[PDB]
Amino acid sequence: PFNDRKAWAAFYIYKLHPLTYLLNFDVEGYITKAVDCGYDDFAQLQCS
Amino acid sequence: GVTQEFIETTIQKITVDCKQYVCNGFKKCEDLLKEYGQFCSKINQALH
Repeated sequence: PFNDRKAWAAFYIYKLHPLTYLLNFDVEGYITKAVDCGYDDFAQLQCS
Repeated sequence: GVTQEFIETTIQKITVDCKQYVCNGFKKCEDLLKEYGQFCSKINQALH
């Protein structure tokens, strides 16, 4: 109602592709950063 | 008298694309090769 009207957020949908990824695992076991191998030449250097 | 001596200073520097050399860009071969660890990265680092 107009008494307690609110503005809600928005969600984004990203398609999943079959890709090679270079995953970095934290000391706690969580992936803190990743590299999209085919995205960039520097990314290809990191993945190779 | 002239004594002739050859002292080599270089070898030909070769970098091998390990993934292409082993698997020729085949997805099944790459999946079967991933079971050997990080062999391609080790080869690349050693040659570099």
